[PDB]
Order: sequence, then structure tokens, then C-alpha cells
Amino acid sequence: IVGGQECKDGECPWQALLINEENEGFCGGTILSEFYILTAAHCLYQAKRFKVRVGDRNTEQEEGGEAVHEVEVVIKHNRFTKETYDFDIAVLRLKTPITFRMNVAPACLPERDWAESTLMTQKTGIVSGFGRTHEKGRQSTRLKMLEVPYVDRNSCKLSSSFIITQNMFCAGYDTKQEDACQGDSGGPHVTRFKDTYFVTGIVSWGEGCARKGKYGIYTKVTAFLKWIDRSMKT
Amino acid sequence: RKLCSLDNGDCDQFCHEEQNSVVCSCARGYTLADNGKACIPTGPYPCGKQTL
Ligand SMILES: CN(C)[C@H]1CCc2cc(N3CC[C@H](NS(=O)(=O)c4ccc5cc(Cl)ccc5c4)C3=O)ccc21
Ligand SMILES: [Ca+2]
Ligand SMILES: [Mg+2]
Repeated sequence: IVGGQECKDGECPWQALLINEENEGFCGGTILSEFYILTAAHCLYQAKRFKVRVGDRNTEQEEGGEAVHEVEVVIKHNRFTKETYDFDIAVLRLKTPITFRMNVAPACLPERDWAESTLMTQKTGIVSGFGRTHEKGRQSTRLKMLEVPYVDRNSCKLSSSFIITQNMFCAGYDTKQEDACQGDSGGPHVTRFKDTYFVTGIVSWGEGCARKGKYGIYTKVTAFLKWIDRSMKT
Repeated sequence: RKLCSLDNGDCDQFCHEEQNSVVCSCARGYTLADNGKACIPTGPYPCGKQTL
């Protein structure tokens, strides 16, 4: 996350972190329930073997709430394509259930029609992760969050060098130096409604980080709610 | 602005228009309150709530 702020105690409890064999984070995820994590399908190539860590805010200290979970099954959307990042979504079923506590709670899944007319029409969403703090820098040791404005679909299409499919939406800033970045991929894009946070996106891709005339591109979770439901029912 | 277009139909969460009236509902882990509008968590650590 470029710009934004640190997630303070209890503020981003649905954040998950995919960790490789070296116990290093390479992607984010969103806690959906005690057994399931939502992530980007493209993250499932960044490491050969990975686990999921929850409750972490500082990768340098042990704050007592951290919990590592092994993955039982990987549910990658079969229509995901590396060519365009269309259908950039996956659900992970964990071997053991997550125990909710301070810094560990799920984000809500909304209903499609209501989310599209009421959540996605809000001014902003919130993105979070342990990703780079600058385009060329290293991964953040601290969990960060960033308020990102929803961007007009037309403007987004005009800004992009590549196709923005119906399974994508844009959020962020034209010129302001704030955006998600490398390592935030697969993490949460949530939208607040009356003090309740609903999952609305998955950090997907972008032409660099916080570039002028470019926005962050997110998987449109509302297009996959039925798919997620099926993935969680098995 | 009418029904669900008018302040989310006064619902805490989901709003549906059925037979030209507002019908409120809630995310899993919540139960619709007796006023048919508010959403009450059914157990600890309900989805979408920042912790403590
Ligand atoms: C040509 N096709 C393949 C399209 C679809 C997928 C994709 C990705 C990129 N890049 C270029 C580098 C960048 N990587 S990054 O690690 O800096 C990164 C990764 C994810 C992001 C996600 C958001 Cl929301 C914003 C910025 C992000 C930045 C990144 O994601 C460029 C073009 C295309
Ligand atoms: Ca820690
Ligand atoms: Mg920009």
C-alpha cells in the first residue's frame, strides 16, 4: 500500500496473508468465514507451497493474535486467464477452522443487487495489505489500509492500456500518490455501510503503483457471489 | 427516491422491494430485529465488524 495509514488494533480483522515456504508474505486474502479465504487466482503462481496467516499486523514482532493455517483445497476460477487477468478469483478452504478474536474476524458477503446499487455507489472503499509502500521498494512490515474512491467505469476504461472486463472495476486516484502495490494482490477491498464492512473487491492489478493517469484494478466480487457461495458449500 | 432508494429503506443492511414495499434482510451471522429493519449479531465476532 502506497500512502494510506497503518491498520490500528482491530481495524482490519479480515486481512489474511499468504505466506511462502520462507514464511514471507507474497499476497493477501480476505477472511470469509472460519474455513474460507478469498484471494486472487493469479496469486496461486507466486509460490509453490503456501499457508495462510491471520491476526498479524507487524511481521517483525509476535503480538499474540497470529495464527497460521494450512490449506486443504484450492478453488481457482476455471475461467481465469493470465492474458488479461479476467476471472482473477480463488477461494481457499483451510484444514483447520480460524478462531475469531481481536484482529481476526470475517468481512461480510453482500447480496449482488444491493451491493451494486448501494455499496459500489458509495464514494469510497478501503483496500489493505502488507504490499510495497512505493513501486520500487520492499514489502511493508506493517499492515496498511487506504481509502480508495470508486472510479467511473468510463474514465477507467479510458485510462487503461488494457481491457477492463465486466469482472473488474477501478478504484483509487488519477494523480495522487496512493494505491495498492506489489504484494497487496488478493487482499481485501471492502466497503463500509453503517459501520459494517462488506467485501466488494479483490486487489488484482495495475500499470505500476500510484501512476499518474492510472487506477488500481480490482476483481468485481459482486459478479462472483454465486460462484463464491458454491465454492464455500464444498 | 422511494422505498430502497430512500435512505436504504431504513434497513441496516440489505434492502429489497417486494410487492411495492421495503423488505430488509441481513448477512449470515445476523438476525433481523423485531422492527424488521435492524440487524443483530447472532453470536460473537459477526462479519464486517472491527474488533473491540
Ligand atoms: C497485460 N495484462 C497482463 C494486464 C492484466 C494483468 C496486468 C498486470 C500488470 N502489472 C504491471 C506491474 C504490476 N505489478 S505490481 O506488483 O506493481 C501491482 C500488483 C497489483 C496491483 C493492484 C492494484 Cl489494485 C494496484 C496496483 C497493483 C500493482 C501489474 O500488476 C500490467 C498489465 C496487466
Ligand atoms: Ca506479528
Ligand atoms: Mg493514478
